[PDB]
Amino acid sequence: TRRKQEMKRLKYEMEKIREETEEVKKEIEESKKSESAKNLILIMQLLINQIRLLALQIRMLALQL
Amino acid sequence: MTRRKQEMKRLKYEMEKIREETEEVKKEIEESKKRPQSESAKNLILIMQLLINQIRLLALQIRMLALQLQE
Amino acid sequence: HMTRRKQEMKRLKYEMEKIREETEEVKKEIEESKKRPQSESAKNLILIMQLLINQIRLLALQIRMLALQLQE
Amino acid sequence: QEMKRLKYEMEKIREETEEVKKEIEESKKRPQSESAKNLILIMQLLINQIRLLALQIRMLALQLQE
Amino acid sequence: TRRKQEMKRLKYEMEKIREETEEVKKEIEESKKRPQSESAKNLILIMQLLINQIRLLALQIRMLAL
Repeated sequence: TRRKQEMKRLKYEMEKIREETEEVKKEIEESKKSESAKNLILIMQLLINQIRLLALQIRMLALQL
Repeated sequence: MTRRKQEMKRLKYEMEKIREETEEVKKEIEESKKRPQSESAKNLILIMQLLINQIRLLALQIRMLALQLQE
Repeated sequence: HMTRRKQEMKRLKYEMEKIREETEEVKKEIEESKKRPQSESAKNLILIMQLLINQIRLLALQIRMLALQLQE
Repeated sequence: QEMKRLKYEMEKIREETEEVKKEIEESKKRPQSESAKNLILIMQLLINQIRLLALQIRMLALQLQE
Repeated sequence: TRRKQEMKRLKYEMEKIREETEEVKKEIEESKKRPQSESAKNLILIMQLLINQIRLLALQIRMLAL
């Protein structure tokens, strides 16, 4: 019983993180109104993609649960 | 049986402690962003936001495995 | 259950296959940037990017594995 | 065979990251620019990640073992 | 059968990844051979952390395979 309740809450926080990640993307998007800035934003886009995969992973793990 | 669960409980605390330290830094980062910063410091803060978000995902992932090992 | 899990699994792998393609385009932009001449700092940025890309790939592999651990 | 290699390779990683952690603390003992401190934060966040991946590995080991 | 073709891709896929990180590692060592600003030294320490993270993921994959 406790496995399902803990699991449900876990997936919930994840979504909130993803949504918190989208606010950053908006700032990244809006912030794109020089080489350093461009290189940094790419890194930020790379980090965000990584966050995307981390979330998919948790979903894959949940499937097994 | 119990030893297997014990190590799983110890490792869970090592995460929880890490989650704490990370959440505190987030607060300090939030306090840095209100006080306007340099154009470079801004991007560095935004990157820190993402890395923090990854830490938290990774903490969720450790709770996931711990469930699966529970059963 | 069986058909919903599969689809949810399929969309996970599918949506994953898009993120990998996105990272590849950035890899080509950076490698053109890697060719052009840039300061020591910018070069190190490029290097840092290349590491990020490589460790995206390993997360992708991890998902592919989990999928197969689910499929089999 | 695989376990020891995995553990040995991991325990080895714990050392190479400690080599990085020492430099940070030595850095922090030296006077820095504001820009530096932001990087030191990033390296601290990065190390936190490494700490967590390491705990995941033990979790995975815990499972497969039994 | 198909899962076997996937392992073929996955084993190769990795070692291609392991070669590229080595390529970055080669640039870090040659980087360190020249005088470096305080910032770029912190950059290097960062990418060394990233390389470590790559090591850990590969182990997870290996352990997920076992």
